[PDB]
Amino acid sequence: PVINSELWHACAGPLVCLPQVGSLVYYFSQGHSEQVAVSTRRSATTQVPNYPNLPSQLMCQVHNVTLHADKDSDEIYAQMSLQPVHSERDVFPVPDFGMLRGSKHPTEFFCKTLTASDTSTHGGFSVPRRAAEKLFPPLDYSAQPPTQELVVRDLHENTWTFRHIYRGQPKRHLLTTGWSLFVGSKRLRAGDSVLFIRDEKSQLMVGVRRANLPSSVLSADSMHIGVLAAAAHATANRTPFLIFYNPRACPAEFVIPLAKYRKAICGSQLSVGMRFGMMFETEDSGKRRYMGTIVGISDLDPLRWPGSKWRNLQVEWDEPGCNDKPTRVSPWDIET
Amino acid sequence: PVINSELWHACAGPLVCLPQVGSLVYYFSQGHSEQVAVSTRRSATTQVPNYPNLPSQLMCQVHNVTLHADKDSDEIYAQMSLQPVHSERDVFPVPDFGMLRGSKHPTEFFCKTLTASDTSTHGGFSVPRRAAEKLFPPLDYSAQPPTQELVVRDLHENTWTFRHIYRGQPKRHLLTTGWSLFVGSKRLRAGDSVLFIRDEKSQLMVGVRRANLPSSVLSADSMHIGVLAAAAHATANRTPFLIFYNPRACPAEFVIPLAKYRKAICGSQLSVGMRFGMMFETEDSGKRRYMGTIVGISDLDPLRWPGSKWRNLQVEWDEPGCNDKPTRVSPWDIET
Ligand SMILES: [Cl-]
Ligand SMILES: [Cl-]
Ligand SMILES: [Cl-]
Ligand SMILES: [Cl-]
Repeated sequence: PVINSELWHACAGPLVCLPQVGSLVYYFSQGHSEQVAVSTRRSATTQVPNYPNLPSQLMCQVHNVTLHADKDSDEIYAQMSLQPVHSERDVFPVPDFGMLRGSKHPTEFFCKTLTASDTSTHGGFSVPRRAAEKLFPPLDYSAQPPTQELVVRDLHENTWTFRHIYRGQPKRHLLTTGWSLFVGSKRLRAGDSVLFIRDEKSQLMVGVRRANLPSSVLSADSMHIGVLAAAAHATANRTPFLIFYNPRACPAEFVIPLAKYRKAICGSQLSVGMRFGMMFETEDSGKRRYMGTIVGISDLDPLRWPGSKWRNLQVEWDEPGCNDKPTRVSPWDIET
Repeated sequence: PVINSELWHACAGPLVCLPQVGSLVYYFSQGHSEQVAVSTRRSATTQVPNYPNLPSQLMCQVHNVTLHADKDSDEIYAQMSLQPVHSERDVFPVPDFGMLRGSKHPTEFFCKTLTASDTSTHGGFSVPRRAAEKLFPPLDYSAQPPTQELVVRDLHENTWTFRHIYRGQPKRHLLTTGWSLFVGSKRLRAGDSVLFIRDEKSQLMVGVRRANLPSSVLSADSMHIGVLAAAAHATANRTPFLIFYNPRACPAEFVIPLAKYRKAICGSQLSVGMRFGMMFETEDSGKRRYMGTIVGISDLDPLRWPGSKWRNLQVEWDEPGCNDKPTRVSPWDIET
């Protein structure tokens, strides 16, 4: 049974764009370690060894990309198989990878943070008008309650019926019967998000994000050492290595399409003082451009990773707000 | 709040004997990988790199041993901090480690596989006579039901009262009220084991073993590579590295006290044709000696680990039974 790519993408976030299979990429060991530190709640220790043969940006070809979701937690991540390429001799032509499909977000969707009344025993889930009119089939507004049943599929192949009703003073679109069963069964709370989409097959699907336990196989350090050693050993032998990317836990993508890297680096010219826009995901899974200024250009970590493009742009924001946005970003993160 | 060492040891198994803090040990990277393969359901890949500086038996000093248990699963394991020592200069004297306590099993205990009637809504838990008389306070056998309430502590600091009753035709010691609450709350099934002990403080405690989900942080390979790289990097720098040992999942101890290694190796003399006894844990957490014959003495893995003492004795058993016992063992596993 095959995992729904679009719902996976809706859940992943609007800015998530995965490398295509068969494509060249740059793999940034520092970005990898960052994702591991999040998962490990502890940062990459000072001791992790030197790998002289492992560059800060390792050109690979994508052997495979697969999409995963956990049925109890709703954790999602992609597994990518990357082979480092040192010359054209290391590069499988793209046809050798068979037919590929795009990694696309659904164009019809909505996403909402759950309120307290979305999760209360009575009250139901309130749907915004435009979302109900775009995503649900049209109601018979002459019915004494206008109402219908929606059959919705989740990312784990389970089906759920929700009663969709239009009532109240003022009238509101609500999901009632079956909604509280979903909330109960999945242990959703206020603060979590729920998303509805139509996929390419016009299937009505539903996805979940959860707001805000250590491994007892390997120490945090060994996991951090293993990240580095697997890449260094793959580089030496030109063998495939498998990375995981969790787009809800990962602070920044660390597998960067060559085309994206080139547009940002090779052609461009960046300076301290420069103005720039960076896209951020918004609460309803939209995108919003935030402006700032480059205030420095320098190595994130001059000792371990000299000259690394990873997070080498020190930036300040026009609207810092709660000091939400990162103080360092990478050249491929900005537009101008 | 401090984890009960004896109950931890009762749960761990009768043959489990951990290295003392401050002590010298040999660390067997191959044994480590074996434990990781169990946890990973996939074995150490062919590709894991050569580490010329990492010997098959790495002398370390034990910096620390701590005991852990998971409250939902009842998984238990120990974390050991090991520093490789290359000369006497690398060795902290033992007093520098402060007061140490022994790692001892409780002398008063019992363990039972749960039956179907141990887990049925009625029926209760049947306790063997000798176990009830040794572990529970004496009953008033003149009472119309002889009965008492036992206050029992689990490994996670939770308290449980069980009603202990003596009734039936024939009379049986049973745990009734509160037992089914325990079974329900902990999701125990027939096949799982339950253990009761008195600790050093004469506290009545209860432990659980369960009969018969992959990491999405790091690939199986990287975890296997990390095991090797952490040890090799600790060896080069003489720095501490932290290993986990799960005694219910680990096929053989891979951190071997120097004293145990020496008795088995340095003094001894082993031959093909030789008879030997090896201890195995029994169902009621007793120990049973099994006899066999050494049928070969040779490297487990001559290519990657030449001359390694790890699982270098090929053995046949007097009673193979279901082909339960390992076909290779290590010199420190046998007596003669
Ligand atoms: Cl490095
Ligand atoms: Cl380039
Ligand atoms: Cl090796
Ligand atoms: Cl020795």
